[PDB]
Amino acid sequence: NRGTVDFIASLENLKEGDLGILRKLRGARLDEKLPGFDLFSALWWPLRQKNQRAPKREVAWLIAKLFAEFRFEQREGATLPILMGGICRKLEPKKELPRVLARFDQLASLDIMQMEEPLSVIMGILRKHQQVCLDWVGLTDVLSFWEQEPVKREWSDSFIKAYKI
Amino acid sequence: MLIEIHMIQNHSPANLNRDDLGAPKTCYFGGVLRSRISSQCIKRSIRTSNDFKALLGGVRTRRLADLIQQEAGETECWKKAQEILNKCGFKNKDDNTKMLVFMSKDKIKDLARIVLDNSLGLTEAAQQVANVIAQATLAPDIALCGRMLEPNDKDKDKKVKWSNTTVEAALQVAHAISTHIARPEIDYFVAADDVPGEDAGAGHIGESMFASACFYKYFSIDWEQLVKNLKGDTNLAAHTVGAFLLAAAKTNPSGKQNSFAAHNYPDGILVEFKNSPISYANAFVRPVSVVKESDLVEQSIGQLSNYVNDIRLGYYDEQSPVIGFWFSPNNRYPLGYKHSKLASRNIGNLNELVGAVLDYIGGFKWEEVQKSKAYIG
Amino acid sequence: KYFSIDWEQLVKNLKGDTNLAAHTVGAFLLAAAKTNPSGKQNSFAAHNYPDGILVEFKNSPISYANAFVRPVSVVKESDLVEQSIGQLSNYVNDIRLGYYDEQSPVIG
Amino acid sequence: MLIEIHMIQNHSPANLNRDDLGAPKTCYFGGVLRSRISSQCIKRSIRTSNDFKA
Amino acid sequence: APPNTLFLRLEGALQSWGSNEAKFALRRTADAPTKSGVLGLLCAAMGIGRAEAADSWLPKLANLRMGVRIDRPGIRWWDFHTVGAGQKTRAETLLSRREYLADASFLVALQGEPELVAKLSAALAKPVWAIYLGRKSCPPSRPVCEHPPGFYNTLEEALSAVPLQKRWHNEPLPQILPCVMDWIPGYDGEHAPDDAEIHYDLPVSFQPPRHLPRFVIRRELVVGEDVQVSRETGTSVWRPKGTRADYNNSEYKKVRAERLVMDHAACMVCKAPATTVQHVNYRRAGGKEIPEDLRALCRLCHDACTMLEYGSGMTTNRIDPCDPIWRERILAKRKEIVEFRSRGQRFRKM
RNA sequence: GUGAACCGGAGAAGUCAUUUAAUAAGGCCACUGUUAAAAAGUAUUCCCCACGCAUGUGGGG
Ligand SMILES: [Zn+2]
Repeated sequence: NRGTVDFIASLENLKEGDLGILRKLRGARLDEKLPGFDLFSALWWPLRQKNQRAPKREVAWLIAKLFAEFRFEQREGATLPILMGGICRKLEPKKELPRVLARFDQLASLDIMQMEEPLSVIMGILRKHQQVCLDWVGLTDVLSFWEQEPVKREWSDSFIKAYKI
Repeated sequence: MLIEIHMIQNHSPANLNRDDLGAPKTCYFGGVLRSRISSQCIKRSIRTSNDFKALLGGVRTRRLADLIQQEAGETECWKKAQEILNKCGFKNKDDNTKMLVFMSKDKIKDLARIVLDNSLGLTEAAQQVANVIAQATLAPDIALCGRMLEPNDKDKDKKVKWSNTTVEAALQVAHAISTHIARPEIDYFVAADDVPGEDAGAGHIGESMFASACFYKYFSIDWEQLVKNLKGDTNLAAHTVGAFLLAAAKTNPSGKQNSFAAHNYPDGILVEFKNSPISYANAFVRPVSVVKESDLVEQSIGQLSNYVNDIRLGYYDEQSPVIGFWFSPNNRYPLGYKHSKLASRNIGNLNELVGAVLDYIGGFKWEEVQKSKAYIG
Repeated sequence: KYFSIDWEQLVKNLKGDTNLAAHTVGAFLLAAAKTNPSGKQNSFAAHNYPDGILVEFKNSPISYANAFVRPVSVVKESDLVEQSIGQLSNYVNDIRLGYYDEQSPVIG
Repeated sequence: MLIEIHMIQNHSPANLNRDDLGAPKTCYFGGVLRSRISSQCIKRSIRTSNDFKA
Repeated sequence: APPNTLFLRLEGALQSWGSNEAKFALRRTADAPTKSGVLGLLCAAMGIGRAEAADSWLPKLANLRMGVRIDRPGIRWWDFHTVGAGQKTRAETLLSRREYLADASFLVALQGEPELVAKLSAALAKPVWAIYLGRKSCPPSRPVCEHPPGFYNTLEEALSAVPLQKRWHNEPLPQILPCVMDWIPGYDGEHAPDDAEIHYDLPVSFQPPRHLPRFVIRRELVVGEDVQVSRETGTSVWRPKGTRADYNNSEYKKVRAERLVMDHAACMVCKAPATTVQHVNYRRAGGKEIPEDLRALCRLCHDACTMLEYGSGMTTNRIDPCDPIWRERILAKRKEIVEFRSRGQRFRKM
């Protein structure tokens, strides 16, 4: 896609003031506070009116908030299941590993509205283990096409491939 | 004539039914994962409650000899009671335990008076207790759930004659399914030592599992089968129907309730009289999803009303219509979105709903059918 | 579910009572739509109704079982029933594009 | 003349046909397993019915 | 040229061609259609009963050479079939098991006299009686009269002029297609060969059913050299349309201006110079919309409308500003925007 | 009318009981938004229609 790449580049073009504006609004909707709505509209609407396959409003809002609180540099080949597999194959397999596995597996039963907080938990686990990179574009596409079966199959397959190295 | 009850309920975070692994019971419906309460849980939790106390005329146990022994006040005949029961046909499964027998609490006196009699033999004693067991099918709970008792025969010496021990059921309870997708969660607990001085440290994180859901519940009672099951008692059948409706409205399965305490109430009860049974579970093949402003219960009731209207307009026949009443607590949740009303009545009190149901069924009154009292104990 | 009825065989079975044959066809059309198997319905109570019935008249027999050679996968803005009906519609469209005309139009 | 009837019917969690073991009856089509209600079960329900007796 | 051979396609979800080893309760398919099986299908096509077929119609029909090509060789599935005696008189229940071939396809070629083949093909286009595959609980999934006849040659040549149909994109295929053919006389190899098996599928009579042995030979075929792989037609996987609206193609850019002239440059609810257009019904987008689907609005009112439908879960029927039920919420959102907006932020972002 | 036709694997069942994730932490040190303007002493006001045509009067968007 190209709307996603432009959206991510625009998000990384922000400075500390607008990042703080987005950071103050975690856990909130889009139609609540005017400064957040204005910032997100001015960042997203030209891309939507240009590219027909730009990310939807809810997905783009969720990625904007996650980037605000969990600022990671954009890199290719650093998807969420790969990093979760790399982290998960370092703990004992009796107590901690089933807990982290259950936390990762909760995401399959949630829709796109109720997914900011588990993703925040996963990214907090990533940040606790000295991670400084993430693939925002691939995560945005996966969240955009989520209720399908092949996307979840590829998600779990990438997790298994990272876990069984 | 069939009386059907469709209920919408929403429950607090709890665990009302678990499998062997402890996780809450789930199922698959519409290609997505729901949450399930098994039908044998609903039936047991309804029939064992403070609202069904007067009609608990049945018992289900393997220790019938213990019932015979406790029915008397002497040293009794406990060993030869078990020998007689072995002669009956309730053989030990792999030389262990017994077979489940459903029987009325009334006819145990005949068992006590027959087994203790010394003017007979073991074979005649076994035949007599078999005969009196086969004629213990007069109880409100046995008239709904139904019975099927069949010995394995491995111990049938062609000396004990058996009879029609099967009772056709009158009540068909469906498995309760959630109206939305299922979101199970894990509660993490640590048991704390009361002594302040531990001098030790080790992780002992436990694992408990729970979930919260909006359940759709479906029941069905065959009126003509209940008359035949109760041999022709209209008053007892009406009392059982009313008490079952009142119990099902205000009871919950007593699962992990001392730690979760999720005694919630239904937000909608639709009672319909029909000629052929119909289930509205197809309303929720599309799962209910929350929006910017919505109750989960309001959206579920709206979907139910949409599908009910579609079925009524689609499967319509003037030879046998359907008339139904819709009950909500003080009309909190109307059937729909204040549009396309279908229900012939809008009750706002549960007692009035049960009274109207009994009035349509036989013209009885709820204060009138309470005189038909079964075994209480 | 698929059903077929032979009109000539039924008429020969009734030896000419065409009104009785039509009444039996109507009775079966009602019954096969509002009857369910009795297996374990006292514990599960799956008294559901058809979500769409298609009656067709043609010379050769056929069954639209090849429509669901790909298992139906559910998406966000659909349910299982609508997708099954959509696959049936696509197969009917393809059949009427391929097998039609020859002085024999089909009726749905 | 050959009248053909096609139906699509979604069912609640149930067990309408059984093997000698107790599982629901299945079949194979398209590379997966599919739940199946047998032909002779459906014909027995349509026959001997109160609708077909009235 | 007069036709010589006739083609039959036998394919269904379930099918079963019984064999002689089915004697008491267990009924087994062999592997493939038999001669006696297909010559009951042809007999039921021309409406010949069980009687009157043995003396006249069967001897002429049995004088044929037929061969079966197998694709999707089928997976045998067993069925626990109970017959209730009673419901002599007893409450007993008889048990049996029946075998079916699941997901199978067979191509049968029958070669013989020209006018007999023409009569058979004319009968198959509109059969007199119901046509099934072995047992009456197994209807075909593809038409039996699907391939045209012709003046072909011996059965190996007749089993090569039919393409191998596929169903979806990643449909796995076999490299080898086994085929089963009737043995052929000719007085050079007058004795039966070593690799010939014996099948009991030569029909003589049907009501007191009578079958005779028939020598059967087996051969093979390879895809790409004898049969060319075809392709499926139509669309299998069904998806909702769900056209995401586009604001860059020419058709929408002209429809929007047409709507902006239909309403005389005035916002609908607040009656200010309109600068944008908001959709109501979304099931026409992508460049096919009509001017009646669109409503003119200004910046403040369209921002309020966008706020009012962010997470409301509206798929096709969005907010209609001309509706007098949405007036209060739009006015309240407009008041909030007027009270709390900052022009400096928007001017700085662009 | 096809080892085929005719054909229910059916009746039945609470997984219930017990449990704090607890004890602790400053996000700290530095930064002009600067340089500019008559809503008015003009020389064509962006379009249509009544009249006789001395840098002409009336009427309507
Ligand atoms: Zn406006």
